[PDB]
Amino acid sequence: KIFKPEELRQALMPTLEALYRQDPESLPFRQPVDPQLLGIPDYFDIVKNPMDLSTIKRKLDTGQYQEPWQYVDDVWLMFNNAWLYNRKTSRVYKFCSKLAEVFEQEIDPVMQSL
Ligand SMILES: CC(=O)N1CCc2c(c(N3CCCc4cc(-c5cnn(C)c5)ccc43)nn2[C@H]2CCOC2)C1
Repeated sequence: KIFKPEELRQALMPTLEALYRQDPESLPFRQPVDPQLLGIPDYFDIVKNPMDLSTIKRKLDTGQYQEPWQYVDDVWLMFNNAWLYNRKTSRVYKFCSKLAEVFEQEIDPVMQSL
């Protein structure tokens, strides 16, 4: 079907806010990865399509999602990037796993409502 921009925003923005509310777990994901600042210059060799919470928020606010699954795909791109780049023992990897648990919990009832 057809989704209006504000219908998508009202439904999906709370699920994004649920990720931001995870502290410390959302902190590595709030801004685009800056490999030079972080000392990890191999990042863009490994992660070809970067994604983060700030970019998803902007796309939601600017109507760049036409369907809910496009938003879900970006959130999952952010997760899969972090599980790919970071080691299983690292903070970022474990924080990613926590965010994915929280997102799964919140997005399910929202998809039902849409
Ligand atoms: C998402 C992702 O793939 N990244 C690539 C790797 C990475 C990223 C962060 N960042 C991003 C800036 C904010 C941040 C905050 C924390 C934090 C805050 N509070 N606590 C308890 C932890 C941890 C990591 C990060 N560091 N590194 C590595 C460099 C050395 O450390 C690990 C992002």
